[PDB]
Amino acid sequence: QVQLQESGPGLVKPSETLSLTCTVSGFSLTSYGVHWIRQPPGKGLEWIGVIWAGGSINYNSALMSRVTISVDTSKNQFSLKLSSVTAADTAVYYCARAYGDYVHYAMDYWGQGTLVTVSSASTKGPSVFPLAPSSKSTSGGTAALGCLVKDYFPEPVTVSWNSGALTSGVHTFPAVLQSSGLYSLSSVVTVPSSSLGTQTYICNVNHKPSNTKVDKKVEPKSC
Amino acid sequence: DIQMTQSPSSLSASVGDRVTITCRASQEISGYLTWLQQKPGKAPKLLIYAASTLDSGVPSRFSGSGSGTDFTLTISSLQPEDFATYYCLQYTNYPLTFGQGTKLEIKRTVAAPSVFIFPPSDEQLKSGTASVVCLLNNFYPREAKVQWKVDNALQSGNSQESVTEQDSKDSTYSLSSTLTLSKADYEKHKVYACEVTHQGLSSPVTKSFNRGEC
Ligand code: NA
Ligand code: NA
Ligand code: NA
Ligand code: NA
Ligand code: NA
Ligand code: NA
Ligand code: NA
Repeated sequence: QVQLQESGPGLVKPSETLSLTCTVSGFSLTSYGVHWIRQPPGKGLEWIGVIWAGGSINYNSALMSRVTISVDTSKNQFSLKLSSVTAADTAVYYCARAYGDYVHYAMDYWGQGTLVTVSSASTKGPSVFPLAPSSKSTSGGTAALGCLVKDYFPEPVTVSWNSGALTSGVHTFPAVLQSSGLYSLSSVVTVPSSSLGTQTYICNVNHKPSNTKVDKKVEPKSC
Repeated sequence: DIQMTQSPSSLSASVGDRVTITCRASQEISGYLTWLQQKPGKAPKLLIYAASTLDSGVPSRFSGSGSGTDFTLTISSLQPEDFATYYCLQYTNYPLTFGQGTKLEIKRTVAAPSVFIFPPSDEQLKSGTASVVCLLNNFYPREAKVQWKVDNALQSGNSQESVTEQDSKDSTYSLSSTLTLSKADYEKHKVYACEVTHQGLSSPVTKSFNRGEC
């Protein structure tokens, strides 16, 4: 099964060099290569370049002077270096499998992408607070509960519930900027209102840029 | 560079409708045109390559045609899970270039929100801040009026809203309104209420609590 997995730094200071790897499995590096694509948040896609199975490289000429692409076939990993980065280079960076000849340069399977934020500011891990279920969050047999994930930088944070066992009815809202310049989001989930005294609910927050992992138990309130 | 021009840039349709998205290339790209689907939060997924070839596993309601400079993506019976942004991509000429994307939004019937409210947690109060969260769950259309009333006084300037993307199964939205006060400000009032007005509600619904009662 074809798999591509990007790995990046999260936060990069301006004018420094961004360094990304893409680790692959499930296909022959003598027959496939990878493209590098990026997507600024909320915008379209921009092809960066491609490295081919024999080592041939093609660049987006707009970025070519700052781009370096390579392969280490012993590690099954490709890499992209982008030098002298600025806020214009903040984006999700994807790698995608490459095949073709000299007339077509096709791509099929993408990795899930890694968000690179270019900022002078320093990273900050979130504070996680319970959104407690109560009669005020109960309609009939359904109760809502959640986690407020507050005051972090940069994006993203990931949120699971009960280590991935609770997925039905989860809404993790898009993050919002606060006037402090830090992000904030909520993850909510609806559960059976009769389960509040028999099932423990724990949100799992991971903020990779600050190497912060929080598990918060959400206990009910009495109103 | 070959400029890829997609139209329309956004598009709303009902479940079951036939929808058509076109891509125009500034130069002849023969048949080397791929269509991609990007669902919110996820990476683009390959739908069609070589203008008309469905990828293994793609539903048959997707279809692609065109040659030269003018290409079309067709969904013959729009399904709720087809909510996404769709991109065309030419790949006969370096640099590879994408269209600007078509965001496909699903029209569904009006659906009322379920309204939930959360008092601030003791942990946060101990740190000097009080966030109050009002939740509108699984509603349609997106337009909603959420008003914070504190002791029957309408608030402004101290709340923020967040809305999810359309649900891939029932096409609804959810929304959060977050009122944030300092602990000192929070402790100056008793009743915290959010009042919700929405097309699906026959009259506005208020969810509230008294500070310190929970
Ligand atoms: Na780096
Ligand atoms: Na583009
Ligand atoms: Na041209
Ligand atoms: Na706080
Ligand atoms: Na709408
Ligand atoms: Na969403
Ligand atoms: Na109403």
